[PDB]
Amino acid sequence: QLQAAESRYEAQKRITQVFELEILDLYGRLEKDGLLKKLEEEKAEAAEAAEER
Amino acid sequence: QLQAAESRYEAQKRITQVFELEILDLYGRLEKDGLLKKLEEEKAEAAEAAEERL
Amino acid sequence: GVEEKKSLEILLKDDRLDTEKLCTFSQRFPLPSMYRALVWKVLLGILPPHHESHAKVMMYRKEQYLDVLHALKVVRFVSDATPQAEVYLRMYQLESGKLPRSPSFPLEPDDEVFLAIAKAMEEMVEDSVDCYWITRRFVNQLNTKYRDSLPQLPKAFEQYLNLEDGRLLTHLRMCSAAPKLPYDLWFKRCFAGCLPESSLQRVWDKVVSGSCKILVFVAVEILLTFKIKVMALNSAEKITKFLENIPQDSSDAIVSKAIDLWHKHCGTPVHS
Amino acid sequence: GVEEKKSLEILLKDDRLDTEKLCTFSQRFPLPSMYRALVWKVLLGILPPHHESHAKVMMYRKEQYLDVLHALKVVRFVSDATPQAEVYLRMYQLESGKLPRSPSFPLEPDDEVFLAIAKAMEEMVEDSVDCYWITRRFVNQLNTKYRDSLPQLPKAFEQYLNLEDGRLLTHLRMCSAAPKLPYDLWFKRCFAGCLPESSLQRVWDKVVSGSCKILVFVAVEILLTFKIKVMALNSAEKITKFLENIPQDSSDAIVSKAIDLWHKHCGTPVHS
Repeated sequence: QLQAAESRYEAQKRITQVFELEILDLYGRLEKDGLLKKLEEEKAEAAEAAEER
Repeated sequence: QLQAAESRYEAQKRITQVFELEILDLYGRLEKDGLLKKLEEEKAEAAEAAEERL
Repeated sequence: GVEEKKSLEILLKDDRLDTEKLCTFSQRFPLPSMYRALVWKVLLGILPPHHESHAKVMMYRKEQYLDVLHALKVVRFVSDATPQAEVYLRMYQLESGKLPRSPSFPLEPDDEVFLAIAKAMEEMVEDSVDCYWITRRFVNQLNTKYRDSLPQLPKAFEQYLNLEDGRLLTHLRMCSAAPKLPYDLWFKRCFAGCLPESSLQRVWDKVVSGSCKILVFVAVEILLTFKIKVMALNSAEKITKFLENIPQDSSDAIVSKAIDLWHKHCGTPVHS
Repeated sequence: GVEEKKSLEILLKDDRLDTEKLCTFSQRFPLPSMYRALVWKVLLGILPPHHESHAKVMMYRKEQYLDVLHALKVVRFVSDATPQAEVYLRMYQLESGKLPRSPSFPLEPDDEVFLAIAKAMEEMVEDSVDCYWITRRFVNQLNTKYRDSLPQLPKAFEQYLNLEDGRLLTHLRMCSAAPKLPYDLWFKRCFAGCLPESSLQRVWDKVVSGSCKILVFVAVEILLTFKIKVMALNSAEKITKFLENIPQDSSDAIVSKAIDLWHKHCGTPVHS
């Protein structure tokens, strides 16, 4: 029971390492074409500045 | 101490919810330009196998 | 076997379950259908012996199963197109570090063993979570508890085939079929994909409760049962094909005979 | 300090630490620099009172901090370019589900309160982990323990300015400056951004040990200290600008007087 839950937490960290790799992988793939549009998603959000404002 | 560790675990599930959303978002973004080239890259990982079967 | 059943019920009623008593009962007689999954779970330590803790622990296991399932879906490793056994394979691989670069990367020889056992478990165990858990534990036992014994079993097979029918062993040797026998099917997959699960489960009753020698006696027994048809086969080629693909309808008998053989050669203890 | 420090050392050597003893000491006296972070930690319940468990508990906290930090890096919300306080804001927001769409989306009014307290903590506490943890807890106190009192503070301010100098309060009223006073500066940011950290921390010793009224008295004291300069101001405009940007080098005095005032009006006990 200690072991049963500790088991799950282990799985939880396991889960996040998998997700991490995927994320680093997907960044890489999107890197093939400039993530610049990410730099547009950013400014535009900062542009969302005035919006809110 | 129980509370201190439980605290971490809850942060751990936090972390993953954040990761999850990123993943779903990056898929969407890469979806604008077909990720089928990705699948293509795969179709290759069953071609290096055949050779990888040597 | 009612009274096999009543005798089991009397053990299951203990507030703390006797693991050792549940073991020897399983070694001695077959488990009744309605209590098989429960006993296997206790024996593979998926439920603690302490009867009260069952619901508390089953929760953790269900929640972990769901979390892991979801994560596999979030990444592309499983979908609803995915068959249950591949789902358990990836869950195991995830929870153990060993998850491939992608879901397409080809299946390493040990993965195919997992798949084989998992497909068999599916027919023995209805609940999807119990099933995962038992497959995970069952396979883990082959890799740990039996890690050293399993490579010794091909020798045992020759030792025991010989005492039971020398001539057949000779015939196997003469055809130089002895090194081409499907040992992994017998002692890696423990007969998964070879015996119909309705009978295979009575073999696994024994494997689960601590004996892997029983596997040798199923092999010896498969050979005795098809003595006549095998002695007729000349190529080693023909022999291996046949042992890979054996007629199904004799299996009920093969397994019972096998169990007898194993008792004869090895024995086992008494039970109320 | 001595005979004031010695008294504190005597309570630190209790095998289980007394929260309530440590509280009343902090309310009475200023904490010596070397014991501040330790006392704040115990009082904010970052370290349990049980002295042995500190090492074990700090370990969890370190690992939480590292886990969360990494995640933020993975997801591009923080980089090494990112200033400590922005890093803590994100860590906070992550652990609270309140993480924006992206790091460029501009900062909500409450986030700038956090940033303010964080930047102040960075000057009071060297250790990067202690500091996040204390900031997190401190802030969390404002949102929980103090949520009912904090909006009643502008009224206490009027109550106590009046008792201390009625004429001044009248003047504030005449310019209709009373609604326009920087209350969130005093009562949301607790003087972060207004008083130098070497003095602010003595105010915070009190806030940390359970009283938020001290904030009222720091405000009253700021006004009495600049009585003459304020009386000279015509616009409500001009009064707000001044209090937004008060001169720094009177602070040590302001704070000590403020602490006295608070004792005078509200009281606190002596010690072993």
